[PDB]
Amino acid sequence: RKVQVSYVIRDEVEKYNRNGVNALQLDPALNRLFTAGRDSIIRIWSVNQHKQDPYIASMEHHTDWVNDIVLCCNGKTLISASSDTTVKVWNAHKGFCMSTLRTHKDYVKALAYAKDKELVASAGLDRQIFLWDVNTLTALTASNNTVTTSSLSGNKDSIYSLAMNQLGTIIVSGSTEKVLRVWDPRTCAKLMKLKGHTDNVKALLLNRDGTQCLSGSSDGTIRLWSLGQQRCIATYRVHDEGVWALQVNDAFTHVYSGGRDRKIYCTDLRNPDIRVLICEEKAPVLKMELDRSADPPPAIWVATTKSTVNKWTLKGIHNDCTNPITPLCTQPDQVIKGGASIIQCHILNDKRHILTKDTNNNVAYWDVLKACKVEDLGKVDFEDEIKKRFKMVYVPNWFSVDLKTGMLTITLDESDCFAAWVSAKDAGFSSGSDPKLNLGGLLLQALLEYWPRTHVKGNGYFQVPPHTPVIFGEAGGRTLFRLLCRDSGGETESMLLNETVPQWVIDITVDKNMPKFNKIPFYLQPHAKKDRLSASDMLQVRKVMEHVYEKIINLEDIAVLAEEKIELLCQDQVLDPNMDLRTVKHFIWKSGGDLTLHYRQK
Amino acid sequence: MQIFVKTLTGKTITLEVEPSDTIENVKAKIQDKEGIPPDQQRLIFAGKQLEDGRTLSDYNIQKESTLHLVLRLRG
Amino acid sequence: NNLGNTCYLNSILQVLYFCPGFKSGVKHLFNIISRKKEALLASYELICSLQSLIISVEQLQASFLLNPEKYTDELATQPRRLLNTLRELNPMYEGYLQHDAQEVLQCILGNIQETCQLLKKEEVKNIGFELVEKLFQGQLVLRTRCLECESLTERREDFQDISVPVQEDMKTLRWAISQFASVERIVGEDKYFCENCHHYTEAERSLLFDKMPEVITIHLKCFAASGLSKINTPLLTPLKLSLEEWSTKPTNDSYGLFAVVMHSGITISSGHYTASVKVTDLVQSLKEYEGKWLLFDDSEVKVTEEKDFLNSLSPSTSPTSTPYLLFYKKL
Ligand SMILES: COc1ncnc(C2CC2)c1-c1ncc2cnn(Cc3ccc(-c4nc(C(F)(F)F)cn4C(C)C)cc3)c2n1
Ligand SMILES: *NC[C@H](*)CS(C)(=O)=O
Ligand SMILES: [Zn+2]
Repeated sequence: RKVQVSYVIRDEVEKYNRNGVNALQLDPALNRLFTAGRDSIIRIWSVNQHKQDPYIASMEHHTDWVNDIVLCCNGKTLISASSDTTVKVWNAHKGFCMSTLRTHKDYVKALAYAKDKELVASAGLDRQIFLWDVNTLTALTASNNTVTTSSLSGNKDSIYSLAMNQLGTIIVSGSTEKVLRVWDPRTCAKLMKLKGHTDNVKALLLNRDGTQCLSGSSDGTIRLWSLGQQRCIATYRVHDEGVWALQVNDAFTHVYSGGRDRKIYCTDLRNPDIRVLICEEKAPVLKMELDRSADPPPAIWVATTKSTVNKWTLKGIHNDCTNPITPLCTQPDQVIKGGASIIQCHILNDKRHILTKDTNNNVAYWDVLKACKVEDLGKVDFEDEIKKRFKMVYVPNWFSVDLKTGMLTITLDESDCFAAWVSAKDAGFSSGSDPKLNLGGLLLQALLEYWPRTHVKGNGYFQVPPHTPVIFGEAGGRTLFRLLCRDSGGETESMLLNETVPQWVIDITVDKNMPKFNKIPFYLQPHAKKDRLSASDMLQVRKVMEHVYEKIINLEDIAVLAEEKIELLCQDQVLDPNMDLRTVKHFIWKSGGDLTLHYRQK
Repeated sequence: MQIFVKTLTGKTITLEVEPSDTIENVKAKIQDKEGIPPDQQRLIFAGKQLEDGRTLSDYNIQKESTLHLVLRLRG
Repeated sequence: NNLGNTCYLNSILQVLYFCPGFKSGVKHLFNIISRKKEALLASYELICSLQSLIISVEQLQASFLLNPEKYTDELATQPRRLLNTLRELNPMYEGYLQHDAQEVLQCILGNIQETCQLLKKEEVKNIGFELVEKLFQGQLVLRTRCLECESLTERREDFQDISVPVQEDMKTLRWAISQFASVERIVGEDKYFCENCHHYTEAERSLLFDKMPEVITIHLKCFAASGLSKINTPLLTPLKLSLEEWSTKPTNDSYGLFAVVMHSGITISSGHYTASVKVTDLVQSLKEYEGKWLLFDDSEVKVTEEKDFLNSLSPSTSPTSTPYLLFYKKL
């Protein structure tokens, strides 16, 4: 549809999670935790106690939230599903993306795995379920090889959960349709339509034989299903609010449940009156992953809406109460540190700087045009710091800011990217002239200055950081291409830029032609010879003073006589000689219609 | 700011707008989504019809406010 | 009378004449404006114009009841003077054009409400001012539930009318109120931006009634984009409406249909408006019309039975005059 250019202001190494964690996996052979964050980054962590720093690597090729991750082929391969509509294949040992599947139309929320078939399913908000053979998904690129699509059809509403049997014989979908759907993935056939949930279903589990499903809904219920009888066989009410995370032991007898109420229970499925409270978490539980290194699970990893991931020890799960209120463990055994998310952004009147407030209550100052932090202001008041940095200037808006990833993302569209003309002096650049600059143009030329097609190199005024990711997406969250600013010189990146860069970027960046000037009309009337005028939006009031002094009073330096002889009024306010007509029309002109100016003699 | 508009079939759509947006710009964004010309459109908020030539701030339209889209039935 | 293009105003004036308290509230406001004028504006001409219309109507009703051999020219009964006051308040009513009856109802009720607020501010500078606010004004609760974080958000917004769909993208009026008020999932291009998630997510959205007026007006969307098309098929209209399903609190209040405004025409650009009204309450023959229905043509009043009126309204027969405004009254 319409391609937008975006980029992310970040450090070269985002070592800590910058937002909540949606998905967890373990590699028990490597003692290695994977954390798929809302910051669009999948991190690899060591879980050995002797390691002081758990960080191992960062896997960064998404452009929105990573909703689910699956570890496959003995921990060699990772599959990632994102709100960028992509499913990605990675090398888990090395940490790089080696394929991207674009067959979805909306956010991909759930993955499923069948260990004994190497079969992965992907589902999303587009009501589609795709089945993939993982040995087939291990192809380098579409040019080396491209693959077909197996689809399960029959879902009537958005899919928030998949579950697949370990033997790849049953797949189950949970959706806002409130009914679980069951297929055989081998034949793509329907089997069942389980009914009894009253809201969305975000957690699904199956046992190894596919005979029993365990499901957790946002209605606060856990239902055990008998897939041999097409019915619910038990219901458990142990959460005050929606159940979002489930885990089960290998015997399929104990269920670890967590959700919006910030509690984790272990319920016996055979005797659901005996439950234990493991812990009381600080934020809603998004995902849990059991430690499976022993017969009774010795630990549980808990991902939340907060940037920290905790390990809770399960030792001492046997007391006697049916609903004990004393948690077994009141401190985590292991804590993966998180960073701070940006939660407010405020674009200043120059349309070049942002003030941001984070979760830690720290205010930061950013330059969009250079894509960098200027200073960290500490824990200053945000609305007072906005007031201190008020400037009497108007620049048309020319970018959007998104905080989805907990870090600044700046977006440019054809509609408004080019609407910001500014003097070199006003933009803090100089040479011995005052040339007129377009901010969206200079930024597009800096963002892809490493493209061989753009050399004659860069805008000649500023460079963005070489690590700055550049994204070409569509309005709606569908990403077409992502690269780093420095990677545009490679053969594959240069071909994907020839196939992806929109013409509205090519005209300014490659053809090096310059955007339309905006002009505002105004009336120049004597303050108590009339004509309607048009001039550049940026024309200083000093050149309107000159025009009046030379066209109405044509009877030493001429510009000094012009400024000291004529005054300009608008809404009975005397205009600043240096104000641009934009800033006059935006602040000093509260009346409706075309801008009117009045004049008199000193 | 995001606002909802209830269309002719009762279906809700979302518009992204600014408090300084005029009613004519909101009717242009409703033309871009629902394909109805602005001269045939009629917006109602809080039981008052929105008049062309005013801004969304004049009506107290916030984030998550609902507009009802209707047409003239000439008689 | 008609006197050219005014059938849209006539239908609204006829339904407002039989509204529970409208005729007494307009008399209270007109007596205040008359006491203002004796002690010493364009908005006050609307209330003077309405009082003069209402007095003309009681003089016709009396004259028909006791002296049929009078008012042979129908006394020249004129909305045209009220229409001139609405030109001074709103430029759209200029010439002999055609207009929406709901847009005229909004203009009259808004200008009466502005007059009520002006008289209230004048009196406070040195109880019956809430005429429109008691009769036609209600309050909704618009809940939004983000499916990612399960946070509720409420907005509390006023309503004068309930605008409902007539067809999907036969039906009953309960289905149209369910499409207006019941839980809608916003998904795909129209995702909710959730300030707790900092993200575009699916959301459930529900509208519930919190304060109900004495008169519920349903504005039927008898029109769809195919270049615009009038939907000629009605939906089934109940005589009794209960709104407990979409209510914030349970209430054993029932609402009863007492007026309809119909539009006869195959296009949205032209047609004839008609009103029909139940006579519940206001010389022996006056009480005999109770329970029946009055149908207003351009200058004819036809008395019709409730059964025959509802048979003619039902989609089982070709209606030829599509319902457009339904008025339900508190019992
Ligand atoms: C601009 O016109 C209007 N503006 C506001 N309101 C009204 C009408 C008052 C709604 C009109 C309006 N339009 C058209 C006409 C035509 N003739 N007349 C006078 C008239 C009105 C009511 C009756 C009448 N009343 C009753 C009973 F219900 F009380 F029993 C029985 N009958 C009948 C069945 C004998 C008798 C005569 C009209 N008046
Ligand atoms: N649409 C105006 C009413 C029709 S008429 C014939 O009464 O003017
Ligand atoms: Zn949310």
